[PDB]
Amino acid sequence: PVVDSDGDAVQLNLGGNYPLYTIQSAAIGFRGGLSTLRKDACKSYVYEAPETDRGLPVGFSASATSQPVMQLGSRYKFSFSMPVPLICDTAWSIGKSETNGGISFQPITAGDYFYLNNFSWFEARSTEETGVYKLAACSCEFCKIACPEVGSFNVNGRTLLGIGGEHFTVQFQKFD
Amino acid sequence: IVGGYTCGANTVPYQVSLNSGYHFCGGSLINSQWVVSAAHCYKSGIQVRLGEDNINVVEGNEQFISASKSIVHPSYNSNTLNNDIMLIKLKSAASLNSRVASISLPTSCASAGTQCLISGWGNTKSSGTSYPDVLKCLKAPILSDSSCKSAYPGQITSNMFCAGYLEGGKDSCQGDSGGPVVCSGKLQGIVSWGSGCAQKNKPGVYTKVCNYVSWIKQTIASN
Amino acid sequence: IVGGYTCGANTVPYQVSLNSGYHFCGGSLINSQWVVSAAHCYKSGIQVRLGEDNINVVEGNEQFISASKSIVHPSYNSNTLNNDIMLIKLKSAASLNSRVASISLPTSCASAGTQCLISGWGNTKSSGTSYPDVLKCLKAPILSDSSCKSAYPGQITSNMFCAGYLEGGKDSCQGDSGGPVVCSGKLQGIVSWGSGCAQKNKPGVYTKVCNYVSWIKQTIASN
Ligand SMILES: [Ca+2]
Ligand SMILES: [Ca+2]
Ligand SMILES: [Ca+2]
Ligand SMILES: [Ca+2]
Ligand SMILES: [Ca+2]
Ligand SMILES: [Ca+2]
Ligand SMILES: [Ca+2]
Ligand code: NA
Ligand code: NA
Repeated sequence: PVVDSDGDAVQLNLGGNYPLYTIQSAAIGFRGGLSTLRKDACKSYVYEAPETDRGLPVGFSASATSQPVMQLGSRYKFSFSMPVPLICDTAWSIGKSETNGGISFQPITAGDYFYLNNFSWFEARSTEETGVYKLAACSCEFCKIACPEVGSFNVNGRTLLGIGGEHFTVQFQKFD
Repeated sequence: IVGGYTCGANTVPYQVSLNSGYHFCGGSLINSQWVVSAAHCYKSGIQVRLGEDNINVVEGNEQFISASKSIVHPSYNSNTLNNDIMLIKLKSAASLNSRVASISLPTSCASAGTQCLISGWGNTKSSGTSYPDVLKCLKAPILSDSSCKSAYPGQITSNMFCAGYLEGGKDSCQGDSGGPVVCSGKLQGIVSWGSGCAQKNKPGVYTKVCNYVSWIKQTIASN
Repeated sequence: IVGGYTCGANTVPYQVSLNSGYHFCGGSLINSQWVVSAAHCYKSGIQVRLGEDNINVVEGNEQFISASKSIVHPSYNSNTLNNDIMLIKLKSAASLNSRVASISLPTSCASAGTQCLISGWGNTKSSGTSYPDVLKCLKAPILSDSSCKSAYPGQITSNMFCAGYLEGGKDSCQGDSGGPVVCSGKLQGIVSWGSGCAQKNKPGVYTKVCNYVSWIKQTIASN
């Protein structure tokens, strides 16, 4: 199972009051939790908040029949737990490539008009050290494609996530 | 609506939907030509649908009228969602009868503890996604300002109130936006925003309609 | 491939891989110019690599040919993965030899229990993630449609079959998609999906190629 920063299995949202985690960068000196930068409409960039900035809470979900724990290599919908107007969801997805700050990339975004039902499927992949993971972004829940890794981009001083980029590793940290 | 029940065909005659290919918001009919909904529900070329039960069918008691005017409140703030109210003028007057009726605007504000009816076709699950065919209804108390502000520190303006259950399980949800919050036959609320759906300590937040009665009338009178 | 073995350089001469920045799917060479792979592997700007063993070293027998045409089955559904088959035309014909050779299409469907060869460069762990340098191979029997359907209730169509082991331990995995399932010299299966890899009662699910032999012919002859 994917473990959180305490060594406990990361729980999925299977109804009721769902379990929540911030996603912290596991890089040596400081991380800062993952959070949002407004892009447009109900849409935001997934970026790393400054140090000591709380990250946003994320819920992890999967299709019915799934066992209640996040499994290595498996695919999940990532959703921020954040106040939002009800026309908007908060699910993560692979964004259209764009140029921003002299950087061309496909960002990971979060949120869209609920009715478009847009989201991507994210995978925690193992690292040399336990409880520290690489994210991967998929366009399918169960299909046996090998997904592109998610990395970081320095865009106008802010660290944003996108497909490819610089090596980026995370921990899951419980929230509340 | 999560944790609610099936309203029953036409038992909420003031409920309308806002459509642009998709049903993306609710609204309330306040008279033959005017729908009140949420400012963040604004879209050009809205079709308002009335007298619906099963939204994925033409059921033949239904009316579909185009928005001729979509007037967002001039002090609407899309970051804070302060002033989250919008008026929609119908291109042609709705035919009123038992299945399409207007809801009265409130003459004064409602107090904490008052029972209200919340309705919509939004998501019924807190985990994953399920969108109902038929209208869903929830009965929910208006919470104290005190517990509303504590739940969303710094985010609750005097134009917003909370309704629901602090223990969760029952709440409005994605797609319910713009929908009615009717308390004793008076429209006190517009489904606005919230953090998640039905989560503990995170009730729905509603646009406080009683702040807008004067503005609503002026807007009607001018358009 | 989880719980498989190292095939041996060029011992699976019909195995190709699909490349754009990295290896993301497998495929099967069915003639000098056409690759059969999975429709969910569709990408613009694909390069096919043939004659590989160690994907991370240039060994000397490789051919990297661009895909000129990528024809997804017209009834492909990306939610259900029904009809998960794709045909790729190579920009120029592969040079066929002992290490780059085509695999025959089926002349009838395979029955429950038929042992098959499944190959790819996908994940070798079911608890974690490890991507191999060299091609991995798995011998697995086709399972009865009954146990397959039970494993994945309401999800298996007549264009899918399961192969592997109900007890888990051996399966195709992430990055094996599009890859061959070969039974008695015929391409019967395309790696498609599953619930994780090598889990108990979660065998891998495969595109039932024997359904598509006529569609493949027609497509090749019109393109
Ligand atoms: Ca649920
Ligand atoms: Ca208009
Ligand atoms: Ca062999
Ligand atoms: Ca591959
Ligand atoms: Ca042929
Ligand atoms: Ca192409
Ligand atoms: Ca032939
Ligand atoms: Na055959
Ligand atoms: Na499943």
